Amino acid sequence: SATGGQAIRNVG
Amino acid sequence: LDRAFLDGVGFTPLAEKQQQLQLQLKTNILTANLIRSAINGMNTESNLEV
Amino acid sequence: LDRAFLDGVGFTPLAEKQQQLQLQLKTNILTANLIRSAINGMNTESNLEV
Amino acid sequence: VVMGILNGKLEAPTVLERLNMGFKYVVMSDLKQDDYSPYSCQGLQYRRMLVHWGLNDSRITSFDPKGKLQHLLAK
Amino acid sequence: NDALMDSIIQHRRGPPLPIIDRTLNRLLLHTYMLMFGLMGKSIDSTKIDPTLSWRAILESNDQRIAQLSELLTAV
Amino acid sequence: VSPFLDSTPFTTLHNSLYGQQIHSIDDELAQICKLEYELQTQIADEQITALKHFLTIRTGSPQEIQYVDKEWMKSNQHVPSFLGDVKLMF
Repeated sequence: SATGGQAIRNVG
Repeated sequence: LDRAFLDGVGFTPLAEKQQQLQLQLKTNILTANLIRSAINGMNTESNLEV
Repeated sequence: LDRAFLDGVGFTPLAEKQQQLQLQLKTNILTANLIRSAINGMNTESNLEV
Repeated sequence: VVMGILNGKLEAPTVLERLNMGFKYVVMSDLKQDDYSPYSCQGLQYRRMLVHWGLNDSRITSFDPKGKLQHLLAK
Repeated sequence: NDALMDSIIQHRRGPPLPIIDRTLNRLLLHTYMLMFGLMGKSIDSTKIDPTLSWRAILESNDQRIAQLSELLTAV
Repeated sequence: VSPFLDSTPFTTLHNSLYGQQIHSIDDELAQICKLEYELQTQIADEQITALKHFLTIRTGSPQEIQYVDKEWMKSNQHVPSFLGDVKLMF
């Protein structure tokens, strides 16, 4: 909510 | 029709522009320049209506 | 008659004037300027009589 | 220390959390998942961390404020 | 170490940050890097959240001023 | 139900975030804190009993426990307000 976190979808 | 379909606005946060301007300024930090002291009191709450 | 019918005086506070002068001066705050120093040593206690 | 719990003392919030520090827009991905490490006695997970980033070097760039200022003082 | 920890932090556009808070936020980033990895994920990008960085650059603005102003008077 | 078992290792957090998807980093940390809170609770549950047994053996057998949380601090007490902040002067 306070710290945005993104991730790789399927290139992993 | 414009009002009912435009629910967002792509504005960069004001602090970032403040930092940019402070870096671009050719004046000492401690001395007073009115340009940097005029945009400090600016708010962007009503960007959507404009 | 004037001194009986004049109860108040519409004077702006001295702190605001000092702040405006501090913003307006183009020199550093470390150096000493006698215009700013003299104004810093002032009060508006007796505005009514004047 | 006993009197603190006897009285209403303690139980107050710290001062560190008052200051607001944090990051935004963090990108996160899976660890390597291989186990070859020179420290074979340690746990499996610690070995997995070591291979992904490699061995630490120069023992100074890593902050460790216990010894960083000591090195600065020596120099 | 700071060799790769510098690369993790995305480059900032504004002025160089003071050292009173850079060594704090990068230490926080280091601790965050050490924990998520035990869980199994790694961070490769991070923004500084500059809406908090400006408050941090404001501190020195009025702090250096306190240091120099007490010199200005021969108290 | 006793935590002190090899079957229960403090290492049940590695295979947690390996595969699934993660979101903004505010709730997984809360989940870890909650899980550690639960673990600490079941740890203390038998730590208190072990302490009670040890004290019963070490001294007179009759021993009784009583929770002394802040609501009880209202109960009879002593106050040397003067000698309150205990310190050594000179």
